[PDB]
Amino acid sequence: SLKLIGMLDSPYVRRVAISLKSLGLPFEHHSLSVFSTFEQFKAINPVVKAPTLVCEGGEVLMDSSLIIDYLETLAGPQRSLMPTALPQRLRELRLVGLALAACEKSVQIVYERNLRPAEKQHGPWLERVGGQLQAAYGELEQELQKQPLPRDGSLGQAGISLAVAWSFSQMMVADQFNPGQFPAVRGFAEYAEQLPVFLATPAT
Amino acid sequence: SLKLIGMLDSPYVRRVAISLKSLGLPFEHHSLSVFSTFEQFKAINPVVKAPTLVCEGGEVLMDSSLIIDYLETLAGPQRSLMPTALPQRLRELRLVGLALAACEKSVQIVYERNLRPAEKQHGPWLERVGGQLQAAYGELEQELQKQPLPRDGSLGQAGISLAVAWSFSQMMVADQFNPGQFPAVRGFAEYAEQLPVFLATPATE
Ligand SMILES: [Cl-]
Ligand SMILES: [Cl-]
Ligand SMILES: [Cl-]
Repeated sequence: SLKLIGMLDSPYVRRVAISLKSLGLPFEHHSLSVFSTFEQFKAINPVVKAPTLVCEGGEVLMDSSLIIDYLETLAGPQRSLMPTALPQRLRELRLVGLALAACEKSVQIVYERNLRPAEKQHGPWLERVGGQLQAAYGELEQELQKQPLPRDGSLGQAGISLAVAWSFSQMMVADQFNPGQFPAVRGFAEYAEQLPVFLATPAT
Repeated sequence: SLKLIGMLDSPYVRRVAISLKSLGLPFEHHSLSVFSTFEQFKAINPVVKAPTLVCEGGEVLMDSSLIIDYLETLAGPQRSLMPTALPQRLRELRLVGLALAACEKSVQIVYERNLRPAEKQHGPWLERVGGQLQAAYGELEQELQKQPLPRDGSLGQAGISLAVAWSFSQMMVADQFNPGQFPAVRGFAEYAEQLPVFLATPATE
């Protein structure tokens, strides 16, 4: 009776949900916000971090990457969303890392703009993170141009993470981009969003 | 050959360094800051995140957990720092998660205090993170009280990450702790810091 705790509008929560489904692991989804339902969340995990995974035996896990590591173990080698071959796995880890970096910077911009008064915003911080955000997608765009991702309907962790990251960035920090930027990244993300597993796991 | 970019006073860089040594993988260390030497770091990894691992072929990786995943694969199954059986691996992942959570919150308090003018610091944000930080170590404490970590000379990822986290928190956010808090966590960390691999990888020079 796996249980995923968190809102799907969080890229970290969403990547775990889509990975769970792609891995073929049934679960219960509890949409609880770490902001609007702080106590209910704390009652499940006192650190109040989303996503939180409650295992069958009740063990509580956090950090999307560690949770997925667990799920990969639970699903077995054949179901893996990661390549096992070293060079291919290396490329996959770089793509996921860039996607997670994009998520991190996007969330940082959101937190800076929404968890403190406008008076307290720090221009230098926003500038720094915004540049890092642009860099993360730029690096991803370059990787995708070198070796496009398959569009056979199947998904790997890089594909899941990149698509979730892009959609999240466009929903929350769209002002950081010009319409035509990162065409390959946007292209894969919009293709992915039309896949059954993405349609069944809406961000909102 | 393998290069680790980043300063060891970062718990994320340090956990990778100790993991590298623990896996028996040789590497070169470039202690480069992401602040004063921002441009130098950007030339290596434009996203400018520490740690950054430059692979023997030149590929660039970031995020300590992903880097360690690559390293475990590179090292081989014989050298893993993680248990493979489900129950044991589950516990290990829970421990690593709590330690990473402590690192995250500790770093958030440091950034709120050190990267912005005093006038721009927001008390409610600090109060929130501070509570989460106390919660993380509280959970770790209960876990260790229930089932102590082995003290036999070798290390797992939970041990490495827990110790690196505790020491970092004491080094940069000491005001958040009283002497009597989290004795089991403090105890293992203090034990771990005296192990050869931790002594050979100091948080500061
Ligand atoms: Cl997470
Ligand atoms: Cl592509
Ligand atoms: Cl990291």
